[PDB]
Amino acid sequence: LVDSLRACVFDAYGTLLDVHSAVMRNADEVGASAEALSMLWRQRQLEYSWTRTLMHQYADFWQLTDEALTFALRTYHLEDRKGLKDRLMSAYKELSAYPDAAETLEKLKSAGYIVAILSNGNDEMLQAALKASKLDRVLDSCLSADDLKIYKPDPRIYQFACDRLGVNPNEVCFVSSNAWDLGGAGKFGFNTVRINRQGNPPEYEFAPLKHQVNSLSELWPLLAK
Amino acid sequence: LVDSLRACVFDAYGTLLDVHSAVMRNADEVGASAEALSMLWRQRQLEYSWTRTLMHQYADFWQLTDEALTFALRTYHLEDRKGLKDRLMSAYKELSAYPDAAETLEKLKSAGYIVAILSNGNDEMLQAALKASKLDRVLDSCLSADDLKIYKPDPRIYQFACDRLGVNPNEVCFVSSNAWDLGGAGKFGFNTVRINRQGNPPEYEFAPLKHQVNSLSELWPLLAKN
Ligand SMILES: [Cl-]
Ligand SMILES: [Cl-]
Repeated sequence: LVDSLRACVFDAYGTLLDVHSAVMRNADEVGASAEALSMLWRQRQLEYSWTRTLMHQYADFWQLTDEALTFALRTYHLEDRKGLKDRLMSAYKELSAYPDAAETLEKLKSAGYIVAILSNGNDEMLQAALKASKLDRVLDSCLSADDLKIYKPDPRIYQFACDRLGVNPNEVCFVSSNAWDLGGAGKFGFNTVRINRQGNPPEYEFAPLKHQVNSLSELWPLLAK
Repeated sequence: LVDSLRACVFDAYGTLLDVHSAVMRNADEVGASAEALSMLWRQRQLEYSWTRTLMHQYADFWQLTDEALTFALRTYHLEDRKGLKDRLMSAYKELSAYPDAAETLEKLKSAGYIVAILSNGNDEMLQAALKASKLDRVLDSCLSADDLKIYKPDPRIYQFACDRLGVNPNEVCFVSSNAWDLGGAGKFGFNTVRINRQGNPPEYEFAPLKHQVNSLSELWPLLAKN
């Protein structure tokens, strides 16, 4: 209503964790298609999450990441799909965190916010990435779409966060770099803040943002209690 | 695929209609980003259709096409987005048919099949494209997502086709170039045939295809009746 925020709920893949880094770290082994491969990998991973939910054929996020990567490597006819695939999936398992993630989650946790992740990622892949990047120690809760077998932006995933954290939608500040996820969270009723790193155009305008910043570290002035 | 089939149900955008022609015909006006622009427009159009159904914020396919193009034009920071938008939307309204589309639908209609389209596209945009390409005369029925306000691959849209056409799922041969649409249709229970023109890798393998061909013309030996 007037002084309401109790919880900062973060997206993982694209917001706290850098999805470009799995291919970036291996770009020389991939060759000059690396950027195109990386974009195709990401678009199919997300496509599969959406279409499989619509058609009621769920599989977990690691499996979709794998299928999307296989499809992308095949599309680009790469040499040594197999060794390349192993390296790229290992890099994905421990996806690099954005440089300001750890510090800004610490700062929010110290201001006394419930600090949580809400992610499409299943526990195994998510916990592996959060452990490697040290983000797991600065979280109250990490909530997985794999508990529901239903992906974002179905409202039941945002409802899961509310129910687990014991908060109402208007007591949540929902932070994401993914416009579709901000669209679903905003429609659902979270207060949404976009991390817009590259000044990408607006989308999903029927669910306006509360705020937009260009880095995680700009969340702290904004959310300082 | 044994013929106790009563209906051939076709995807429109990507299968009968060439989604690439809207930018290709205006590539000089767009400049060197034309292909990357074309790919983003298409990807976001489809993204919008999936995510809006998942979050219960339907809008029609023309609106999504417009929003996706506006987004793609801004992403590429294009000069004269206003003029380009008008040109590209007009081109989309009358997308080119693939070369074998009209003739193959006529052969199928001659063999006594119900020949129908089942499309995400709303009637206004789809009818314009169908008329411009003379595909109108080779069709029994044109079914739209806009009737139910629910996009593919949600099973209710495939069920809508069964309902309107008076057929069971297993009496349908469902034809598409879009792997997600074949996945949805196949899981629903239609007999699925992929048009894979460029030999793209397989996807959605939990819903196997009945057949794959590289051209709509190849549907003729697959479906011709005694
Ligand atoms: Cl970025
Ligand atoms: Cl093609």
